[PDB]
Amino acid sequence: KDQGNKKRQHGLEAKKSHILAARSVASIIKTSLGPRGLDKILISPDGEITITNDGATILSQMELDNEIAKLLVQLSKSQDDEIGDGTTGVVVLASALLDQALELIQKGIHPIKIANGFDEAAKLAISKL
Amino acid sequence: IVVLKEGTDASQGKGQIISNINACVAVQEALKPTLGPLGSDILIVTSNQKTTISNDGATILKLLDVVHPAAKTLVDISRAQDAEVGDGTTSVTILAGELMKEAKPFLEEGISSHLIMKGYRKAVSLAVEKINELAVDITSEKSSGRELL
Amino acid sequence: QNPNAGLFKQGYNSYSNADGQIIKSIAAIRELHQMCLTSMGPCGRNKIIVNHLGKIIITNDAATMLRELDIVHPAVKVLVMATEQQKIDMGDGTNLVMILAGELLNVSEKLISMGLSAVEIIQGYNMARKFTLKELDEMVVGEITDKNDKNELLKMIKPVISSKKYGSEDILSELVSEAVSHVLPVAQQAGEIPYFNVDSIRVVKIM
Amino acid sequence: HDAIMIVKRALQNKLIVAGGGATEMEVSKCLRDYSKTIAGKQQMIINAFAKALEVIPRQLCENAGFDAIEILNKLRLAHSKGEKWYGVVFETENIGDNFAKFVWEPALVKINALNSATEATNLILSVDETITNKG
Amino acid sequence: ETVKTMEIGGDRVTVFKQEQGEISRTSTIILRGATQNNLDDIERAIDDGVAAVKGLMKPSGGKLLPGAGATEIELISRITKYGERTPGLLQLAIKQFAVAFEVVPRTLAETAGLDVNEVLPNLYAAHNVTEPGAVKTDHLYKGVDIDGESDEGVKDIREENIYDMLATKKFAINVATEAATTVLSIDQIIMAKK
Amino acid sequence: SLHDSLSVVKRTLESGNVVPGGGCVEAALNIYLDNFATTVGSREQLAIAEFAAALLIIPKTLAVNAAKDSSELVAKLRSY
Repeated sequence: KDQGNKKRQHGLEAKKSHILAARSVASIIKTSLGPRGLDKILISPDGEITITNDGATILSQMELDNEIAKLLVQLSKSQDDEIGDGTTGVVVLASALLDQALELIQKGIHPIKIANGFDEAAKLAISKL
Repeated sequence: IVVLKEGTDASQGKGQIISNINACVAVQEALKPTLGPLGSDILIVTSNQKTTISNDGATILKLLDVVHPAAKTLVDISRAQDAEVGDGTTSVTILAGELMKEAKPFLEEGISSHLIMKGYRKAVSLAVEKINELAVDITSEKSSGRELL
Repeated sequence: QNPNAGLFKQGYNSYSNADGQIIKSIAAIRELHQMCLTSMGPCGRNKIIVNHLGKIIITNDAATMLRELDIVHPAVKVLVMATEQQKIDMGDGTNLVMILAGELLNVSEKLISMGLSAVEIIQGYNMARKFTLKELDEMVVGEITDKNDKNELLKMIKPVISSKKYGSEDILSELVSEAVSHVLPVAQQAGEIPYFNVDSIRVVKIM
Repeated sequence: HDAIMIVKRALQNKLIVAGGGATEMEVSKCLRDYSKTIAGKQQMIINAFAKALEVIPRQLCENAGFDAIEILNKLRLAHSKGEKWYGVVFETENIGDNFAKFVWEPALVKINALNSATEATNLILSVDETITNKG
Repeated sequence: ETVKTMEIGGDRVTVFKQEQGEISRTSTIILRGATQNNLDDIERAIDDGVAAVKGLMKPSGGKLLPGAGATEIELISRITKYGERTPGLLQLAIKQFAVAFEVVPRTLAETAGLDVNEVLPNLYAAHNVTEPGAVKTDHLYKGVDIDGESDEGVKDIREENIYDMLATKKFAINVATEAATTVLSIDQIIMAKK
Repeated sequence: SLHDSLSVVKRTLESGNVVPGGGCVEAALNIYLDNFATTVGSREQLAIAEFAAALLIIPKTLAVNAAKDSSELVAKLRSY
């Protein structure tokens, strides 16, 4: 149903569109990382106007129609209920990992192998830390 | 006043079956990433702005709501298979799409649908016989009622 | 800028043989003649038609397709009414009537192209119809003795089911014979007194 | 608990066939062998059906990140000789005996899936000319 | 006589049936199947069969004709002969009326995937044969076969007992000719805008 | 006619190493390569199979030019 104006993507196109959306989201909170982050002027779609440099609030008040970006927004919101202080860092690291995955795909590595390698690398990094 | 076809006409000939094949292949490609336990997930958004991510064949079929009259037949068959069997829902769709792809060159060469249907029925009967032969059910042949488990 | 002469009735749709409408009507009928040509025969095929309620209709009956299809041209309406009459009076042979009428019109097109007046074509068709109707009396090979037995009923039931559901005629014929035998009275060799009614048997389905 | 779950699933349906595409490969090989002794368009249709039966293992390998060409070639080479239990191993990218590894799927599930796919394909392809209303 | 609730395929229904007294004159057919399209097609076939059964009355109901186009070919030959005998311009119309009946074997051959270029001449030869005598003999009831796996020529009707009702074919021919005459008799269409 | 027949027969005889024509070579090569491809793999099986299938064009074209059903004739040739 509702076939008209129904969005669809191809493999080679989706694998790049998702990464572009991830980069666009990462640009939202890139400047807010660290104590010296920049304050952003946001007006929510409900009319809430405020100035803050908190990534959690920035992502909560900033809505968008990009489904891939909605995944990052939902992940940030879910994290906000746990610690909430690493939202900007988590989003930045996820964006960097997605860019690296895009680079690997351009080199001919299947996404599942990239995910497994990232999981193993995260395990090793956590163990070292 | 009331028009059953809503003023839309349709062509006749191999074009209709070719278009049906194209629609079925589109559905097969849409459901392809979800095959197998490692199949990729698909993000589907309903008209009510509800987003669901999952690789379950039944969920994908339910949320897709194919509008093409022909592919809807395959969607309904897959839904019936899932409801009655519950296993292989995506496999049926994939096999149907592959058979539709294979049938395209035969139609382009002038082979009638009856011949293709009869050949598919014969091949499926042979496949059923081979499955029955391959089927394993051991009670006391080189095993026991518990050793097999 | 182009002058219009010879038109005095109205600007509404109007067709005359001066422009070859006698062949245009046949061509228009051919649109559904081709549709119905794919239904007759044991190896017939159904078609997908979308109802006004958004439902999907699939059937091998040409009459159902015509009912679910929009009829505009009066020439097509004539054949639709003929098919309805065939179904109501006889209950079977709608595909036969439709295809025969389509082929008769197709050959009439060739006759018109040859230069034969429509009056002679109609007279010859009437004569050939009378000859064929008289000949059909001598073409009989077998005959149903009206024993009301399942074995004799199957002889007629089996061909009727064929061309409507291919591959299952063996079971459908047995089911129909069993259903009929439950309602037929104890009588044989009596064709003047009706015994069997179309509504005497109800059909239901369970998934 | 793990072993009990495994044996429970096995006992729920004791009629099983080799998984990992081994059953599909065996069916395809048998269909090709029969077609080699069948004349007419039936041979072409049977060959097409047998080739189509290999889609499931191909797509499973593709989704698993394995090299589809090499894994399929190895599966064809191994399955064509000796035992018919050779299939795709997903723990490691190679071909092995799924029956020995206890990798299986119900036979009835396979039969039902094949029947449903055949019915859908025939129903969609049963009509060459159609006049379909819009709605 | 008996009223009970019966379970068929998991669904329970109530049945009112008669055994000894007040024997019912009606019966019910219950269809089972996992596909709705197949069930609908079977229901249509059952309805058509029930309607046809009612047609077995005296007015040519019991009379049987050779089906699968054999009757059509015989009618083609007879009408062609009549048109050849018929003088005047009516011969062309009679011949075209005969040719119009060639569709049935053509439709049967095409729907079965058979090559018409070979089936049609084979049918013509089978129905137009020369025998060592003044009366035709042998297999004069050859029809149009569908085969589908392997076969040569066509099979005789008596092999499968494919027969058609005389009344049905006769009434269908009459109605088709009437409709064709009505359509052909219209050489101008005039309508008024609503 | 004798001159023409002698010319053609002499041409046939002078060839001391001949192979049957009329699609025999193409079909035999197709079958042999189809059998062979099942023993190679290594990414070459697909190419060998496609090359084998390619040779079937000649018999198909010959059958089409003969006003016959090419599918049936080619299938019978492959079966033989």
